[PDB]
Amino acid sequence: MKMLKEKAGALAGQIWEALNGTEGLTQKQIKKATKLKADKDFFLGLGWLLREDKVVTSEVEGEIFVKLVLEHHHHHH
Amino acid sequence: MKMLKEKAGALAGQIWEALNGTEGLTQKQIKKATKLKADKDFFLGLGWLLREDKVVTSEVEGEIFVKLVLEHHHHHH
Repeated sequence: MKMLKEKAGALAGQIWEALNGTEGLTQKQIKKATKLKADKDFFLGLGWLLREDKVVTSEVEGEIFVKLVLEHHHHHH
Repeated sequence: MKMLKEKAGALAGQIWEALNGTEGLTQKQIKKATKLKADKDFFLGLGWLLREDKVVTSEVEGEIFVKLVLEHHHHHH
């Protein structure tokens, strides 16, 4: 009994570590720094960063822009 | 105010409703029942179901299958 949750938790680690040491990256720069072959793995890992409130997500020019929670943001997009 | 986390939480209601009263549905069966145009949005809703463990995940023939965590009617594979 091996869940897709355990997978999503391993994805969460490497995505968090890509956003660790920087002030913020978009979907292309995150998958670049994580070595993610597909965006499919980005969505599961990112959702796990949202559950623990480690990151904040918003749209910039059609890209999913994500970064670690340092300060509050009203960027409604 | 309106973040990409906020729409992930919003979709989690209708993704759950597609699984409500069923033995579980696939990604396409839920996407049809919820009226989602892009599958990219489904992963953010499903990810919110995984964060609170209110569902169980599986894979049927290379496609995403998910069910509510309530009980186990395990017939066939």
